[PDB]
Amino acid sequence: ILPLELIDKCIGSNLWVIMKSEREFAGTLVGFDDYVNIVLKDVTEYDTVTGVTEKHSEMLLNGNGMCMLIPGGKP
Amino acid sequence: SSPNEFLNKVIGKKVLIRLSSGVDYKGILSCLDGYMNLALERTEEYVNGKKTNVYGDAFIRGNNVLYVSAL
Amino acid sequence: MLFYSFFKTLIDTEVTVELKNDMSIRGILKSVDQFLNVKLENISVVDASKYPHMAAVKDLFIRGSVVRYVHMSSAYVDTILLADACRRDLANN
Amino acid sequence: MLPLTLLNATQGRPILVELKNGETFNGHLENCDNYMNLTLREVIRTMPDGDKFFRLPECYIRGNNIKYLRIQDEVLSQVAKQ
Amino acid sequence: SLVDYVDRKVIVVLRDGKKLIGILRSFDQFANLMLQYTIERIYVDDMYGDIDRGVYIVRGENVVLLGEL
Amino acid sequence: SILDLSRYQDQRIQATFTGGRQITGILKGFDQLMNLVLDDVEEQLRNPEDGKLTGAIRKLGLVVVRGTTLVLIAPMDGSEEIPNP
Amino acid sequence: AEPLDLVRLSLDEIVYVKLRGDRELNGRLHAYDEHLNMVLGDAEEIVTIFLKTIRKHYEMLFVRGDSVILIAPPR
RNA sequence: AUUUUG
Repeated sequence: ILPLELIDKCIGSNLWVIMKSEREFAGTLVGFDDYVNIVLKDVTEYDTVTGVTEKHSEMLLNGNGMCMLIPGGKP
Repeated sequence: SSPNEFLNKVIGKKVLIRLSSGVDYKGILSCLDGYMNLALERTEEYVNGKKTNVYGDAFIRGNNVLYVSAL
Repeated sequence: MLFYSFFKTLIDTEVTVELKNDMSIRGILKSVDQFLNVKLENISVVDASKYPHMAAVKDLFIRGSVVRYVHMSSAYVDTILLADACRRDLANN
Repeated sequence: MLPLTLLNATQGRPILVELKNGETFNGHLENCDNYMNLTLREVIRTMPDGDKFFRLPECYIRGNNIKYLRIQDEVLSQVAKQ
Repeated sequence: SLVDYVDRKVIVVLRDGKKLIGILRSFDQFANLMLQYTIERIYVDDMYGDIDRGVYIVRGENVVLLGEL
Repeated sequence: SILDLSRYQDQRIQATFTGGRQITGILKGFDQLMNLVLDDVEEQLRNPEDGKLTGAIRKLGLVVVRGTTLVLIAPMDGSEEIPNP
Repeated sequence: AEPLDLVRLSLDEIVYVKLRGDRELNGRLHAYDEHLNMVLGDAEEIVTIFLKTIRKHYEMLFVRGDSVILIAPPR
């Protein structure tokens, strides 16, 4: 299984992104580029130290800090 | 390119920029480049929850940008 | 290499390098390369008692990447020629 | 003799790696590259505070996480001689 | 370049605050350093103690400064 | 790559990321950039204060690991916390 | 048309600069490059500490671009 | 997008 093919197979579906810091995003994967900068839509952003969440309709996430990409979104 | 299409569809509109520090900038996205450097018109800066500054035009160095979000 | 050339023109003059680790070193600029690594001579450390390990150092090398500021005394010829050079690069490159 | 040439010449011999966060890895240098990526065998991992310890049969270390490397002086001598 | 410091005794200050004192044997274009007969000098105010350490390969990005002694 | 990841195919490995995150998972795939696909992944959670592990884990399932933020890779088999040698 | 134009059009102007480490600069921009290294003349620096502010002055100040967060042209 | 422009 190739990592980026799994990500590409997730387009249109939910994707859970876990940053190196205590921050996470979960939303519909619109797309991504050669550095895995990611466009998500209908997104919830999580601060996992404070527990505060925010919503975003559509966003481009800088891939620099991304540790993990989990297809199927977040429980 | 999905990131480039998103950016081209929010240029000239009002966007939320979050920096890795968590400082926030709301403004009109003028243009961007390959390093994700940004030019913003009519910029409000927010630290925690409070507006701390306004700028008629602001250059943001792209290494600081955590995300660009449609408003 | 605009600032490489600027620093070339500051060679043998006094500057103060403020490192990102908050130490400040005054001294005579003897060298600078493409990465803005610098060599200082006859150095003096600001708040020297705070940095005892520097007391027996006379010359030193500083990696460009750890520099926050380099500051020095003003000269009008310096300022206007530097602005001229920046405009020249912008017309050219 | 360049630092990375010494590093390549340390293959097969003990090494200490300290990471940027203060973790230390003791073990035999298996392989290395120009990024300073390393592979080690028979490894003892010490955590920053010096509190907890681990044994790892092998491990890979990405080069841009390294603070420094320590090697035996004898290695530098025997590499100079050859 | 650093060629002027080769085979001389130097103090190297690292980003984490460590002071290494040893003989500079080599360097490269990242300012990776190779030091021989190195001690690590641990300071508390003006007082210090030394620890023998042997040979270091210091990754250049961690080097704050190199001072000739 | 100096690491032949195919040697860990279908074995559990431990990965550490820049910043301190630690996971384990069963290697299902990889590319030449050291992105990974791991299955049955568990993350070892840390204390917000000391940054040290708590012993608590969370399950994460099938995960794509970014090679750019990988700092450590090691097989789990043969690993053990040990007392100070 | 490109973001660095904001900096270009700010030459010989008093610019405001926000820097990592809770630092701020105000000064006349004399030169810059694509890293956002710059030289500022007659520059004031505000260092914020945790609340309290230290003010410093420099006749001529080179700033390394990697500390730069934000540049704002004058009003 | 693996050390001097994160």
